[PDB]
Amino acid sequence: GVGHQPYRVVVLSFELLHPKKSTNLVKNKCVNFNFNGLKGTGV
Amino acid sequence: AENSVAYSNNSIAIPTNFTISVTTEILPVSMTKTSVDCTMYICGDSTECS
Ligand SMILES: *[C@@H]1O[C@H](CO)[C@@H](O[C@@H]2O[C@H](CO)[C@@H](O[C@@H]3O[C@H](CO[C@H]4O[C@H](CO)[C@@H](O)[C@H](O)[C@@H]4O)[C@@H](O)[C@H](O[C@H]4O[C@H](CO)[C@@H](O)[C@H](O)[C@@H]4O)[C@@H]3O)[C@H](O)[C@H]2NC(C)=O)[C@H](O)[C@H]1NC(C)=O
Repeated sequence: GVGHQPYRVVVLSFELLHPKKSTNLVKNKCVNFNFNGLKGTGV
Repeated sequence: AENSVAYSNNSIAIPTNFTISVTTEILPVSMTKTSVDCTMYICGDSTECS
């Protein structure tokens, strides 16, 4: 049955001690930009 | 240089020739005119700082 069938189980432990996906590059429009931790505002 | 005018109460010194001297004098009149903006200098492209 379902309760007696073998199941492949992955247990993933996390160590909470330490990323974002890059967006499209927009030119000639004044944007607030993050570049590898460098934050600014400009064209 | 040390000088001593030969002064006595019956002697005078009178020039017999002259010269024409054209000298230079330099005077400032005006300086650079500048203008400032508050938000562009202090914060700059920041709405919450403005
Ligand atoms: C009152 O002062 C004025 C000027 O300060 C005298 O008037 C004349 O002065 C000029 C210039 O000194 C005499 O002209 C000739 O000067 C030559 C030197 O030239 C150098 O210096 C001048 C500046 O002083 C520069 O511009 C020039 O490029 C040079 O670097 C001399 O070499 C000349 O001598 C020759 O000529 C005389 C005849 O005049 C000969 O006897 C010499 O052998 C030589 O060949 C000459 O001296 C000019 O002569 C002056 N005029 C007169 C009438 O003498 C006045 O003399 C002075 N006194 C009075 C009473 O006014």
